[PDB]
Amino acid sequence: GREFGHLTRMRHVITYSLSPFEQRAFPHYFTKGIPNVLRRTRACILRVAPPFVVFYLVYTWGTQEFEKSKRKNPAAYEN
Amino acid sequence: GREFGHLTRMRHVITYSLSPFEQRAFPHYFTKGIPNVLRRTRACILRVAPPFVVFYLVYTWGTQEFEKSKRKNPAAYEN
Amino acid sequence: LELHAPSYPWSHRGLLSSLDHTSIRRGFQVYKQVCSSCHSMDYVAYRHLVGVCYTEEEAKALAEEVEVQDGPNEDGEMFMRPGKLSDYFPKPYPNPEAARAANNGALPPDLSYIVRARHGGEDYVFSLLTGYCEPPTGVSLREGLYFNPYFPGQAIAMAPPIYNEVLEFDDGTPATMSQVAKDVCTFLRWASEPEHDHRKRMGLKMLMMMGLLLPLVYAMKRHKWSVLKSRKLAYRPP
Amino acid sequence: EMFMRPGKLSDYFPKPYPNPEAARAANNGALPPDLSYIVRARHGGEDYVFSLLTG
Amino acid sequence: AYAAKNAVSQFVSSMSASADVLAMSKIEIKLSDIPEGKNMAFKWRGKPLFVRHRTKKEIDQEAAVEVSQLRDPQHDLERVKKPEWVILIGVCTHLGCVPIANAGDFGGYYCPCHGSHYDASGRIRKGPAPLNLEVPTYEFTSDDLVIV
Amino acid sequence: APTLTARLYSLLFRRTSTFALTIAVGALFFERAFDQGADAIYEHINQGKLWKHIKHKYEN
Amino acid sequence: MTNIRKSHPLMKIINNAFIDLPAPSNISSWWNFGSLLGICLILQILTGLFLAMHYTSDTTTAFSSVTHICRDVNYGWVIRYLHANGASMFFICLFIHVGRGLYYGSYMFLETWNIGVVLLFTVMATAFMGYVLPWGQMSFWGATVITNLLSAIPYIGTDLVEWIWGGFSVDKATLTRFFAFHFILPFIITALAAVHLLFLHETGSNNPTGISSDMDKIPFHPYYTIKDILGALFMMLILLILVLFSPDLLGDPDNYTPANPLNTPPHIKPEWYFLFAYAILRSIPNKLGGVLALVASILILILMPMLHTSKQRSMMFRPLSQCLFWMLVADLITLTWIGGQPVEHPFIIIGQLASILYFLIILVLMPITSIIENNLLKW
Amino acid sequence: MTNIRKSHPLMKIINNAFIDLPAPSNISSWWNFGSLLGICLILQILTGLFLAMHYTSDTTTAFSSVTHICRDVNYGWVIRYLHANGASMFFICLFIHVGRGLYYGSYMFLETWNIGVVLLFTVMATAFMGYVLPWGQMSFWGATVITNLLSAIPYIGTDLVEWIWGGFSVDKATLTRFFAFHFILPFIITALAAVHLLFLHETGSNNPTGISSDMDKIPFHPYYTIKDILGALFMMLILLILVLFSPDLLGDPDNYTPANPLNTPPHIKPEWYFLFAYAILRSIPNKLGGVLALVASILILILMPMLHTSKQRSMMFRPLSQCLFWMLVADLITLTWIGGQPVEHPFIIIGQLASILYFLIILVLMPITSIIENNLLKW
Amino acid sequence: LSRFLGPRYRELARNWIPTASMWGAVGAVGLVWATDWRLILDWVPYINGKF
Ligand code: HEC
Ligand code: HEM
Ligand code: HEM
Ligand code: HEM
Ligand code: HEM
Ligand code: FES
Repeated sequence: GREFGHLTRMRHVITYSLSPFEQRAFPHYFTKGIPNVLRRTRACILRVAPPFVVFYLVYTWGTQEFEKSKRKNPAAYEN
Repeated sequence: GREFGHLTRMRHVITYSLSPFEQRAFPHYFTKGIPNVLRRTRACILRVAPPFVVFYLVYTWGTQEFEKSKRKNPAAYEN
Repeated sequence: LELHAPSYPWSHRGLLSSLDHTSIRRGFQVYKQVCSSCHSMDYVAYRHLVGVCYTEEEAKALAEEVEVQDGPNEDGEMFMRPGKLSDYFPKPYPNPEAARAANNGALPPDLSYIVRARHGGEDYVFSLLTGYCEPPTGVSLREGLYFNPYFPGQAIAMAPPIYNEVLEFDDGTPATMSQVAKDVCTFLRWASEPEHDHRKRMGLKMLMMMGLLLPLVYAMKRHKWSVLKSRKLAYRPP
Repeated sequence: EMFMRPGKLSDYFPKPYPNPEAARAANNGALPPDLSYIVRARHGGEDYVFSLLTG
Repeated sequence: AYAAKNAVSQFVSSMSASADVLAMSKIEIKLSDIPEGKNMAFKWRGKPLFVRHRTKKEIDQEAAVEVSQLRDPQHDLERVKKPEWVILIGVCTHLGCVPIANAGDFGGYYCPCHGSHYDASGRIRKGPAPLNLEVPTYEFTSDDLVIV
Repeated sequence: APTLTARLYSLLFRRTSTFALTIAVGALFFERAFDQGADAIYEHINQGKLWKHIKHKYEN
Repeated sequence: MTNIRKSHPLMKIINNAFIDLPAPSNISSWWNFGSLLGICLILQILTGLFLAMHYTSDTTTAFSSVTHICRDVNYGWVIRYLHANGASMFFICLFIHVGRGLYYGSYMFLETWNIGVVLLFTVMATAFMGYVLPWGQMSFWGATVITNLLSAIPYIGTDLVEWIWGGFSVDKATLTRFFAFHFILPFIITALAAVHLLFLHETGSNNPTGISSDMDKIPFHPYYTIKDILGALFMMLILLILVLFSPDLLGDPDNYTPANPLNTPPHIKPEWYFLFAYAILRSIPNKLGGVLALVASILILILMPMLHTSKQRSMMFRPLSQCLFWMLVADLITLTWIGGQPVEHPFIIIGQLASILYFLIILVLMPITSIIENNLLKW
Repeated sequence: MTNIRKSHPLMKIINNAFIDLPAPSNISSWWNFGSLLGICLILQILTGLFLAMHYTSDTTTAFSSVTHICRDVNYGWVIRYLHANGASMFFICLFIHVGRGLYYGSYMFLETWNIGVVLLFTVMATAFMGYVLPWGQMSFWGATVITNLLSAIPYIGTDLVEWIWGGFSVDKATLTRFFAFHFILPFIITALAAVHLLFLHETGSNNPTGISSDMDKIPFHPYYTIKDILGALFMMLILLILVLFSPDLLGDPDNYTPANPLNTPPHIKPEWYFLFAYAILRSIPNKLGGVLALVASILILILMPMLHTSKQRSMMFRPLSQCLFWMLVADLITLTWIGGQPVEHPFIIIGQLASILYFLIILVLMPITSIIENNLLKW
Repeated sequence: LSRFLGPRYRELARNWIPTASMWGAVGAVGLVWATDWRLILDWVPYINGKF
């Protein structure tokens, strides 16, 4: 079936690599990760957050409305 | 690997068959089956039965010997 | 409408905090001297006190202090025995119908899992025991009912069980209502979770081990993946 | 409080003794075996039971 | 390796004896409930335990047993602590059947599975049993109480 | 002047059998030391609350 | 000579499945959960087995046996709460896996997706019966309500319900049935998972880009074995946090009282991983309509591959589809929260709107938005 | 286009396993039992499962639950006796299968034979643990004896046997552990049987002649599916005869009394399919020697392939080897009979001689006879 | 197994005896550590401080 011998036809692509023992496992981990993490967060925040913000607003409103509904209504005891 | 088409090499062997709807399912079932059964029984009776016959003899002796052992011994109660 | 119990600063609410076994001993004294008359703890035996708040000889003395019905003798009729640490805490009543008859149709719940069976746990139990109050204007309680704002429905059939000097602690601690309530709630928390201290210790050990391992396995993964993450690929068409 | 009632189909056949110790005490230390599976729990079954009763 | 050992050890330990089973490891027997010349059987460690209030005549006959003429050389005085009380595990040494008290030719125990005969001291006297009934470790807390 | 890690590799980590023996011995000693240290930390946090801290007042 | 790993039959299967399997190099951490699921399954068996060595499925001894496990058995509490919280972790990973499949268009593997839907149903049934097993108040009454749902089926509902119950209501017969079924089902789940991996390996795994990755494939072993080990370590960290610091966080206290057929608990709700479906069930006033909506809530995954109208597979390049997906996730969270909450004034209307929005997003909004994106990309 | 049967993955597996598998055209009825075993296994899984819907594994409710199955459950007696006699049918078929493997030299398939030996061990353990579930006199005391056997292991014997017991002897802990293990093991048996078929299909199947039959291979489906259906029908006839006319023929009556730890039954013996091993166990006066002989009596199947000194594979053309094989079969029957019988004057010596003869035939007489046969044919 | 009786095989055994001994030591240490044998662990200086 699908085996490394025959998956696709590729030509004129050169890949240079390094031994794991010749390179650092965490090269520029913070100084490059933090800007990259910020970039990814900026890209994805406008797509992910708004639905959860709406959910939180709905949750707070529903909890407040339920708590108000459980509260006593003075107008029922005017007489 | 193991499929019809490359299992073995066979040459110059002609096989003739018949449709199952053109032949009888029980052709000479008793006229030839009964003599054949007797032939097969005769060829094997002297290789299968003798060991089991020995078991029957041992089984009978063991059962009898166990019975005799439990029987009262008059000499033990003499005097 | 219902009232939710406050979050009291229990000494075991810490992330790695254990129980006060002195409080457990005092709470057991409270249990055997106050609520044992009507409440039961079926799933707690005297042998469970050996490594918690009483030594083995003290646990044996506690067990021998209460008679327990034993199996049929030679004549075939049940008898009574001084009791042993293999026995469980005695049932105040034989069957729940007897308990209901003796408590105006209300069944005193079993206290073995009470802190684990009620929302709020020991907080709810402590607020209930010390929360008995005179019913507000407009509340009409049936006969044999008492107003406790924390009990659902605010009409509980349990008369206030604890008060000042309800029992005299062996430890000598002043027997204020709050002290008795705190000690009995700590004991009930122990009863619900007899593995509390061991669970906390194992949690500390596993936190240390995970803090040791996760960076190490992460470093192993980075070491293996460095080949691909540094891989430079070039395209050289003719 | 426990009590006695006339009995119904749902009930099983009444036990003669409250516990096996009482049965042993009433039968010279011998427990009278349950007869629900006595034919199926004895080598010989109904043959053994019949011979035992009549012999 | 540390984490795996802890996990596997906990899982294995869950299969060992529980807290209650260990609680029922040793039992208490009230000697006052055993009349003279009566071998009472108790459920101890999941097996029958025979406690016999050996009579004076039985004590004398057991003391008169020829020690050297026994398959397993044992003395009644060294077999039991109190002469009038004999405590044994009711498991025949032959295969592991339960001996029946006062059934053998020697007035002691009789394993019917094959026919082993024991005396009132548990010493093997006749039959195929290779050894004597095991005597568990016990002590008399009081005059009429014993812990095994 | 080989470094500490070079010495470790040359002596123990180079051969897989010695690697595994080092791992096993380290597992034994690490289990002992880690259990002791974690127990010390836990008992210090809950000092005066555990039974082992109050058992003396009731032992005989 | 030959290589045993490549020639031996069992070694051939194992090598082609987990060692030399060509795997895409860009698959993110969201691809770990699959393996995580397997781990959970294995755990849920091992732990489960060591619970069956002490549990007795009798109404007079089930609760007492559970208390014996959590009170007397050596490290019995560890095993019990590992099981209880591992079920929740299993459903967390299941939900995340289905979300990954929806987001990156993994449902285009039709046979794999269908076997996954079957696995989801089987796991839900197993968890339901396992939760019924302890025979607490919550177990008994949740079983009562969920099984009584089947009575809404027309003309066979009563007979089917009484056949499953083994009587006139939930009783000892039902408890023993559920114990046997709960014991046996996870092995059927393992067989279905084997078939699932068989179907997946027929075409390989997808990737975040949604583009065929045959030009960039790596051996599964050296990279993804260690990556999945790290993922399993993180999952084990979360599970052990839940089992050693908040063992009762995801449970309900009312399940620590022995089952009382004559007294309902103050609130009757199922475990959290069912709440969303429960919420949908409560949106429809009609019983049969509610049951049909509950079934369709899970059967919509079957329709998901056919609803795909975009020219691109993954949502990585479809921002509007991403917004719809996150709206759907927030909607599912809303349904879970409401299923937790009682049936009162705001919760009823919010739940009805949430169910309507769930079905609308999955059925209507997503295909239309994909078509709009296709028109925006000029194809 | 293609053929779905030969293309679809699951269909590919099934077609290559049971539809288009090349099979020898001359395999006799002795090759049916294999399939029969599978049938039996499935039956034991189904029937047993329906027993698990009413059986509770508590000593206070085990025997009562079994009687409830036999008296109150609708057709419960049918299922119970189907299970009880289907275990016996399983062991009949297993013994016939092993005999077929020995006679026709099928052990030359080393991997298949070893997986079969593991299957035999697993099935024996499953049946032994299952027989304890009724918690009768025979169940309790046979469990006691067989487990006490483990105490003969030096050093760790006592700790091991107490760990397996869950206490100090066979008690509720042991009963529940055995119920759990008995439930889980048959699924492991199914997995091992699948691996067994995987190994077998690697080299095809042997034939009575013992000669490679690649020239005369026939499709498996049209011929051996109907032949195996007929064999299963005959096996079902025999099993239903047992269930409906002599349900208690193969079971000792003493198991119908509730377990009495304080009193042994008149005779203690395991089920018949263990008696032969039991016999060997009693041949050696030494406890450890007896246990080792018992283990060797089944581990000798591992040695079987390495003792094959004949130039011909099957005993079909080896009359002296046939005589030795039938002596071995008669010796096994003698061992079963002696294991049934008590330990007295004639039975001890006959059992010792039978055990010596069994080991001598398998280890000494058979290879020497094969060498003599090779000499007589001038090989 | 006479095929494996030759000088080359004796050389092979000489070569692999140190590795086999090291693996046996690994197995022994692992068994002792896992079982907490305490028959051997009593001799180990720091470990015997436990129990
Ligand atoms: C006067 C007899 C009595 C005493 C003494 C007693 N209880 Fe109770 N208890 C009851 C009864 C009756 C109820 C249930 C009343 C009801 O449900 O209306 C109850 C209920 C409770 C509840 C709440 C159950 C629930 O459903 O909310 C708790 C907690 C409790 N008991 C614990 C204790 C503790 C702790 C003590 C010792 C301070 C104690 N009890 C002493 C009779 C008693
Ligand atoms: C995907 C697999 C499984 C899932 C999702 C699952 C789920 C659950 C859940 C949620 C519970 C409730 C526990 C509680 O609330 O206390 C439970 C209980 C139980 N399960 Fe399962 N389970 C699985 C596999 C198994 C297996 C394989 C077994 C046995 C071989 C098993 C045996 C038990 C037992 C005995 C209980 C009752 C013990 C207890 O509640 O503590 N489970 N299961
Ligand atoms: C017990 C339940 C399950 C198990 C054990 C399981 C196991 C796995 C594993 C190991 C993988 C490979 C790892 C990966 O690609 O992430 C995988 C992939 C996949 N699973 Fe599951 N899974 C389960 C449930 C599901 C469910 C509920 C669905 C869908 C509703 C599903 C659909 C898929 C798909 C489509 C893939 C391929 C993903 C891709 O290639 O992008 N599975 N599964
Ligand atoms: C190769 C597979 C199996 C074998 C050989 C086997 C064998 C046995 C045997 C000999 C008994 C004793 C019956 C008696 O003495 O009356 C038994 C009982 C039992 N088995 Fe099975 N069994 C198998 C599979 C299963 C499975 C898969 C289950 C559950 C899913 C199961 C559940 C039970 C139960 C609950 C009992 C006790 C009920 C009774 O004794 O009537 N068994 N089994
Ligand atoms: C649950 C247990 C077992 C099952 C389900 C099982 C199943 C099967 C099946 C379906 C076959 C193919 C049909 C046939 O060749 O008759 C087979 C063949 C075979 N089995 Fe088993 N078997 C089991 C136990 C054993 C045992 C105990 C042994 C040996 C000690 C064994 C050794 C073999 C061998 C050597 C073959 C190939 C024989 C030939 O092709 O001529 N199996 N088995
Ligand atoms: S088993 Fe006791 S004498 Fe034979």
